[PDB]
Amino acid sequence: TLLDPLANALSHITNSERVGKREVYIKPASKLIGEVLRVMQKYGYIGEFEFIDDGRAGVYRVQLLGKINKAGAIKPRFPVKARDYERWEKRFLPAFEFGILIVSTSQGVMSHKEAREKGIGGRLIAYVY
Amino acid sequence: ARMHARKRGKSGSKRPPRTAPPIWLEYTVEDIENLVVKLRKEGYSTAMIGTILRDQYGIPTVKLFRDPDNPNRKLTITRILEKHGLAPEIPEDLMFLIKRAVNLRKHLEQHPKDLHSMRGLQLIESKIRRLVKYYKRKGKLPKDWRYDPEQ
Amino acid sequence: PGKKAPNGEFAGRKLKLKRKKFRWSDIRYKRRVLRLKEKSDPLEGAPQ
Amino acid sequence: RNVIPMPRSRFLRVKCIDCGNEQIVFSHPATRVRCNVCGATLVEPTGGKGIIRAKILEVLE
Amino acid sequence: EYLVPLDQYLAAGVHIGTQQKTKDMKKFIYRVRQDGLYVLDVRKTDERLKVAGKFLARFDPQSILAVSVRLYGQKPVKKFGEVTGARAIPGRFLPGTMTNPAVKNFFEPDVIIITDPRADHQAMKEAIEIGIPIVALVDTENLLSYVDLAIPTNNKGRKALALIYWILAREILYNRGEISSREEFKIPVEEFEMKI
Amino acid sequence: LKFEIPVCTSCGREITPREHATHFVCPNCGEAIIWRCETCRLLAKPYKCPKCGWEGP
Amino acid sequence: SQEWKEYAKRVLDEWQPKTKLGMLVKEGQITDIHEIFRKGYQIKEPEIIDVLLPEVNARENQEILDIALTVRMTDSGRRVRFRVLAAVGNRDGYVGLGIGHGREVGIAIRKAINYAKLNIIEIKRGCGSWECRCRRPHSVPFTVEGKEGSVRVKLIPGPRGLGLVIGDVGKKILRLAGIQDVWSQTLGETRTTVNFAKAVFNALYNTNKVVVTPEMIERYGIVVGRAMP
Amino acid sequence: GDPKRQRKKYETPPHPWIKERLDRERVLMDKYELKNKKELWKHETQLKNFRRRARRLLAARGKQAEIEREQLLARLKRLGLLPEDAVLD
RNA sequence: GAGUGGUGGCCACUAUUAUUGGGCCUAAAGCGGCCGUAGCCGGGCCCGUAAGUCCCUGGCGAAAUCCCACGGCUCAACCGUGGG
RNA sequence: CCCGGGUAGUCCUGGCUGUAAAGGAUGCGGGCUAGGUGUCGGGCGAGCUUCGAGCUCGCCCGGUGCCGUAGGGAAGCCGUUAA
Ligand SMILES: [Mg+2]
Ligand SMILES: [Mg+2]
Ligand SMILES: [Mg+2]
Ligand SMILES: [Mg+2]
Ligand SMILES: [Mg+2]
Ligand SMILES: [Mg+2]
Ligand SMILES: [Mg+2]
Ligand SMILES: [Mg+2]
Ligand SMILES: [Mg+2]
Ligand SMILES: [Mg+2]
Ligand SMILES: [Mg+2]
Ligand SMILES: [Mg+2]
Ligand SMILES: [Mg+2]
Ligand SMILES: [Mg+2]
Ligand SMILES: [Mg+2]
Ligand SMILES: [Mg+2]
Ligand SMILES: [Zn+2]
Ligand SMILES: [Zn+2]
Ligand SMILES: [Zn+2]
Ligand SMILES: [Zn+2]
Repeated sequence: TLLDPLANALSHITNSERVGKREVYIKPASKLIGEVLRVMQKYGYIGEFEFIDDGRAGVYRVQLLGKINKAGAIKPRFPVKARDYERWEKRFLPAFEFGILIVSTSQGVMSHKEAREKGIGGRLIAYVY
Repeated sequence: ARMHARKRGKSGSKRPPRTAPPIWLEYTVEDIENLVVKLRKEGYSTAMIGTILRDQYGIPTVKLFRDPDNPNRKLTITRILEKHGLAPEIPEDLMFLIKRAVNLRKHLEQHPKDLHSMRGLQLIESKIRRLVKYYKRKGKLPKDWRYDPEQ
Repeated sequence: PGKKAPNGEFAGRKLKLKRKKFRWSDIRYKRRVLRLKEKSDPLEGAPQ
Repeated sequence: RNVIPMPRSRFLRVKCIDCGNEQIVFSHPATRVRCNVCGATLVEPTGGKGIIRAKILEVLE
Repeated sequence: EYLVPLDQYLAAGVHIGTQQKTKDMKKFIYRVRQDGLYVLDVRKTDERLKVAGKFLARFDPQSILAVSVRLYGQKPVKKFGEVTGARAIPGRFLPGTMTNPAVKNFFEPDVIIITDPRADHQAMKEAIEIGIPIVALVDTENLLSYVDLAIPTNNKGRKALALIYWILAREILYNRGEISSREEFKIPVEEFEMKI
Repeated sequence: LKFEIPVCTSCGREITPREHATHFVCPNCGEAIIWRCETCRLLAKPYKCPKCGWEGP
Repeated sequence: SQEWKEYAKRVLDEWQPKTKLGMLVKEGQITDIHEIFRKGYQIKEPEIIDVLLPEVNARENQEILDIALTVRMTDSGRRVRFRVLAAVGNRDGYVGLGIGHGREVGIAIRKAINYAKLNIIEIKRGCGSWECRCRRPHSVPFTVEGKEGSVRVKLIPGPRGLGLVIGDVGKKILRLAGIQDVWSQTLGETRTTVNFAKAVFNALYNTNKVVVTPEMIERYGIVVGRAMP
Repeated sequence: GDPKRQRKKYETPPHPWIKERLDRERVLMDKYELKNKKELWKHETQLKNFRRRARRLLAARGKQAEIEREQLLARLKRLGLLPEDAVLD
């Protein structure tokens, strides 16, 4: 059965970008997926996106630009402290500032660079590069 | 997929997204409640009442009208019946499954060698136990209520 | 075969049990812990 | 596009041949549809779309 | 309006497709007849012919190559090469013609015209490896893989191929300035088609 | 100064040194240069001219 | 460098080109090595590389990776054939790998060297290590992967002065390409030299498949082709 | 547990017979007139330690890191291995 | 090189114990098939709580042992003063 | 091994035994990733018709086969019925 809407969205995106699709539809929407999409758009990985209302949980429509090498979810959502971002970067990313880790903190969802600037930790939920 | 047969049927209803009742619908809420009570007194099941309303009176699902008493929730057939004391004591699907199991058991008394039909009985009783556990958790059944075929 | 299991966040006990269970299939580990060589060695662990 | 599911059935306004009454019915009934006044049959159920024996006036939205 | 009257197109049988179809060809399909046979849209054919006529006129005349394995297309490509000065290879395509410098007739063009991607698979395969633009005539059955400019038409009939190549030759001549008007081209269409 | 790496017209990605890409002037206008990468050619992705707006393989 | 200038001049005049690209090079319309890549040309004449990259003929810019002899069985005995795997490069930004066969060793070596030139590629270099951020093209700019047969190779950026932490075949191939420091991880059968070399070659080639932004070019000091001081 | 045991201050090669390494070390030994290989190895280890301290401090941050960074630079240029205006790189 | 060899043990080699990070058509390896209890994993929105989780700050986790700079034995090994 | 005979067994009723190359040598649930072409069940549209629960063509859903793109693999090969 369905267990993780967020993982399906990122796997769908990375599958679609490899065959040059220009847009995708994320089927079960949620606030968390919206936040992740906002963060991804801020750094220029995706184009514009919009929310479409059906009688069910709603759909997301996303424009792709062919600027993503890989995107995935992190399970389990490990907790991370404010000064331990380096080893996770080595575990998931290819260079010392290549891509972003997405962190859920008590102040919202943000990339690990902003969180390190604010000096706070949280839970890792995804990576994009 | 299906619970036991693992097939992947997709047939079902495709309800369009709408909030307010359509303009061409002319009945009011009170007329709908009267119709529901009348049909229930005719002896129909909850699922059948909605079918009759849709087919003959041109009323799509009654879940288009706000509940006049409680503004926070929409109106459903079971709530309408509860407001007048005609609600079933046992949830309808559990009652239907139990009724199916009783009829099958008296068949297997005359046909002890029908092993392929017996597996159907086992699956039916598994469904019954799942449902009774769920209903006990939510408080729709007394905690001492038990399903015994020997009854 | 599906994804390797268990992967859940609160599944430490089962994961540890699985790893302990399948470590006995390793002959080097089994001989060391049960001390099988010492039981049959005519030199009784001496080098000479 | 077709992301939002849309039904293929319709609600119809029909007129009874005998009584002259007008009703609104469903195009895919699962029961026999009869006039609310005279009781005559209006639509016969089938595997899919029903068979209409009355006069069609309008196809509602 | 049109290069030739639509009656001439229909008489030549350009619009007639086959019993099969492809997803990427549906942008050109007009409708499907009651016998299960698909029909092409003629206006798209005319527009693409005009565009292709403009496109081919910018190349050096002798660096254009046209090929045809099918019997009905051998005469039209030969006549087309004779009129426009482009090289034409009818019949069997010798493997290694464009990839093996030791062959006696080694030749590297700048643009190639494919009569049928299915039949001329060897020529297309060799043209892919040298990175030149590809112009092809496509029917309802073909795919558009590795095709840079597509001309929707029936590519199996005799009169159809004759008419298509006649039109294309006239368009090239007009665009490159060797004739001052369309009507000046005094060569009958029947001279492009194989007899008997 | 350095040299600029060509970019596919359809997908916008860079062209690798030894792939089966192609480039040609715009058939309709003849003023712009269209580049097609190997993947776009294989999958028959449509392209659109930046000057005249004419589109499609 | 003076010797190779006159060598290229000497080769250019007495050469009769047979292909379109050879004609372009002979007429002087193409003058730099980087102009023959990324546009789908076919490369079939070795003299092109000799004119454009003369220093690949230096004895110090060539490497004989391996030599083997294989047997075909016939009713009149065993027929022996030689397989030679070789590689060339300019130690700056270009590298090629090749295989040649022959009845005797010298013929196989000549053919292998010849085929290496035709398979020439250019790569990207930089510095992307966490513990060395110097913007100088001494390593791979980011982690890359390649594979061939059963062999999988992963290349990881390293600090300056570390050395080449990889097997000897990888050492030679990376040295011919102009890389000084790297970390690596492998899976599969590395004792199969041909697959190991091809996997390293593919890993180097894949540096062109990673999407990048103008900021990353400045941050990692990415260089394509020659360093150009 | 176990009490302290004093450890060697140099590291031996991973493989005793590599032709290129032997040639390079022979050149160094002949030029600077050392007695035995271990002496040479000692100096090599020193170099490595310096590098290993520089690699660790580049990727660090905080208050102690700055102190150790300036201490490393001061010690290195006190020995005469660096000019007065050198930086960590 | 005042050392250099032999035998036995542990780690590495080894992604041959695999959380990071392995396998199960034909090479070792998917129960003959299914139902289901504990366990593990679990759809969308709103309100509350603050156990997990994150940040700040008090009291602790002896000395010796480890890392760094300076100082004393000729330098060093060793020892002392400070910072971790 | 081939030929002429032949007991148990093979068949029915009530129990026990629980084994096969019991093999798709491929555990089960969910999301996504080019196409082409047969056939079985239901539904929808159009055209014929001897008016048949009939015939032909197109589309949707679910089963059951073959060829094949990206990708995968030591290869044989698998490839929306995924390995
Ligand atoms: Mg013989
Ligand atoms: Mg392979
Ligand atoms: Mg003790
Ligand atoms: Mg060993
Ligand atoms: Mg293994
Ligand atoms: Mg099984
Ligand atoms: Mg089995
Ligand atoms: Mg949930
Ligand atoms: Mg708490
Ligand atoms: Mg202490
Ligand atoms: Mg002193
Ligand atoms: Mg001192
Ligand atoms: Mg002390
Ligand atoms: Mg069987
Ligand atoms: Mg199917
Ligand atoms: Mg296949
Ligand atoms: Zn009536
Ligand atoms: Zn592209
Ligand atoms: Zn244009
Ligand atoms: Zn560096």
